[PDB]
Amino acid sequence: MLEGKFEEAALLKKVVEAIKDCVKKCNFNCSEHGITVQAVDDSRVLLVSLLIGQTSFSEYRCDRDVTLGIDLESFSKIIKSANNEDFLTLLAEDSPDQIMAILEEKQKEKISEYSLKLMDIDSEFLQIDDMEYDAVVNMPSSDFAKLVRDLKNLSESLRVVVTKDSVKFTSEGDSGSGSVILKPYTNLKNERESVTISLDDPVDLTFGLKYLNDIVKAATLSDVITIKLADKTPALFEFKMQSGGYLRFYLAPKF
Amino acid sequence: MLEGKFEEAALLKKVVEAIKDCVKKCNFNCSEHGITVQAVDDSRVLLVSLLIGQTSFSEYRCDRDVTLGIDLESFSKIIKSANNEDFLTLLAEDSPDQIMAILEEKQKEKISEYSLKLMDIDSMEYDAVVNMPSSDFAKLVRDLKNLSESLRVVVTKDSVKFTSEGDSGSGSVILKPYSVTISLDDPVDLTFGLKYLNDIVKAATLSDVITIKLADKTPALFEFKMQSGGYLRFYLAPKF
Amino acid sequence: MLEGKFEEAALLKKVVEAIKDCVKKCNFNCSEHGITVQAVDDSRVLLVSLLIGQTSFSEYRCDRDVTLGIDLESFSKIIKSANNEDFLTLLAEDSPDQIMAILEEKQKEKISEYSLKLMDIDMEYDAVVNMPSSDFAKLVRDLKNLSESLRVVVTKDSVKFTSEGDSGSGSVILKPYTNLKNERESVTISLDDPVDLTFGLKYLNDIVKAATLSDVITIKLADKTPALFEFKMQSGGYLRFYLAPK
Repeated sequence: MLEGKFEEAALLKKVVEAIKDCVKKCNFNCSEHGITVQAVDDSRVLLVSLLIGQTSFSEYRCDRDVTLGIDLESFSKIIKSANNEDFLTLLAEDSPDQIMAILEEKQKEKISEYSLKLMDIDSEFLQIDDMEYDAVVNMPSSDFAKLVRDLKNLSESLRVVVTKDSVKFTSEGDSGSGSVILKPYTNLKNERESVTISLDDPVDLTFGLKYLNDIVKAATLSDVITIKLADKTPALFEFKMQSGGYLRFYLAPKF
Repeated sequence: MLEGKFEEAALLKKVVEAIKDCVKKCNFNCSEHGITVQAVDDSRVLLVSLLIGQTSFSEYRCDRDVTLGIDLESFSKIIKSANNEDFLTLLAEDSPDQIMAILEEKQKEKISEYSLKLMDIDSMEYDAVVNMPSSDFAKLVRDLKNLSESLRVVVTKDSVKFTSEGDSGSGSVILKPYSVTISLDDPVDLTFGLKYLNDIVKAATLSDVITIKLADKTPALFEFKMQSGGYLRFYLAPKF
Repeated sequence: MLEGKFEEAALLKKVVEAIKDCVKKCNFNCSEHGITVQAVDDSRVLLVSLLIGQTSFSEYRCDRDVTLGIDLESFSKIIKSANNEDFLTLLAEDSPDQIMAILEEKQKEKISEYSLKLMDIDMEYDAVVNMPSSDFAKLVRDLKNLSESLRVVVTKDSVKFTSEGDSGSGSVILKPYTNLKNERESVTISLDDPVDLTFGLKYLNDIVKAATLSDVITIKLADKTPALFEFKMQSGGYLRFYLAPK
């Protein structure tokens, strides 16, 4: 069974918005640990890995695992109705036919109750990869979102070059080229707006800006984006949720 | 004749915006007691009833009744030009072919004079009454429109329940007095087209409270009282 | 060659945005005087004249004149990515193939470097009105809703803008005044002759986009000659539009 109550709907609204476009449908796997999603986009290039840990809820009971196959388009029309501050409770029975979402307004006598019918993904999507990487970059999600959009105007490729001194993003098309170069630095007031680099080996990889443009919509889930790169390995783009959990994207470079 | 001065253009601006979508043209009926509008949508399903009483004006002279057939989109382009705090005067002569709108800026040396040509247009007891904030009702109408073309409304002594079902899921919004006020003789169970309700809730600009009155197989009333002294009312038939 | 550094990118951003609609491509002529642009619309009705004087730069060297033919849409994609507060440096070498724009973010170790390839590209007045550019922008937009031409009538005591269409007419009348708290919010009229000219609101709608560059618009009118719409940039320089009446 599933009974998960959020203090605030903001988190689940931001999650559904961040993935709904590159992912049309997916399985929400619920267990005592929390709720997870493993999915791939339609072109089978971009891997999405989500974890909403038990700790992100105020009340969470899932005494028996349940899988919920959910159309994210339909679920977004439901969840978008909620105020960020609303209580939000997800309910599903054992062997469920549907998911229920109940919204409760904080300082109002208003309760909204929604029910979405489930789909059978009828192919559990499995995924596991704790990995070793050549280089790891931590930088503000907002700056990385902005350079992706800005450099998409010039071409469909983003070259990424990491050394101990700097990270360099470049994009060249027929109009002209653009490079954005960041060096490690500390923001003393708010360490989350710092840039850090730790590497074994220098890295030089190219990614399709179409997919990076989808990834960076998750910038609403965390101030910080962790980028992990390896020489012939899918790069990790990680958004850690402060309440506990994460949203991750895996994207192969171009070869 | 007609000479009506408003202290502020806000009221007319809100009025024209609230109805211009549901009603593209309509007659303004000026009288010794104020300005009236009775209009029906193209579908002949929605009745719009407007009263701007003479008390809404700082100065109002209408020695003899006059009808002003106005294309609301054209009028909307003129009246949108005004600041909310502008003086606004409406002028029309006997047997008029146009309406005149004079805007005077409070804090500047700016006077604007507009003229729009007229067109010729051709002219109680309820089971339950709900009061709720217009903003809340506007929000649930929009939110549930995403699920269905129909909004079911079910009123009892202890609750009001709005439901909307479709292929992307069902949704129900439940308001309790225990936020909302409810007065009922009979319980009520009516269904309305959300396309029309979506137009009605635009009048939330005129009033923080919406009064909804329903009856078994009667047009429901959606009332927005202007605290200047008029009202904007929408009458909408249920289905079946 | 060109090396001009701005303390803030805001100026160039607003300049590029103000003209990129009326003008698709243009030459940036750089000299020790500064950077200027002279271009005319596709309709051959509107002449755009820009001057970014060297006084608007914190550092400016141009030891030799250079002409930079630039696609403004491409260039806007670049310049709009900058924050207003960013350091902005324009570079070009002698006999250039491209223009370079370097953005430095304040308070960060973040430097963006862009380069776009170049292309080859080729009075006495009766009355002067000064008024807030906001107020002129607003009346243009409001009266564009009723017709495609704006009549302008200037006397010692008033300025009158009218616009008549098949729906209806509308007129806006302004009187001179001095604003004692902020002189820039004044309306001033000084004329030899009264003036009565009509202009296309299609073009005026493009002109008023320059209201981002200055609080004040100066309008200079003469019978049967092009009217001047001037936006003086306080940092030093101007953006001018010349528009023939009908």
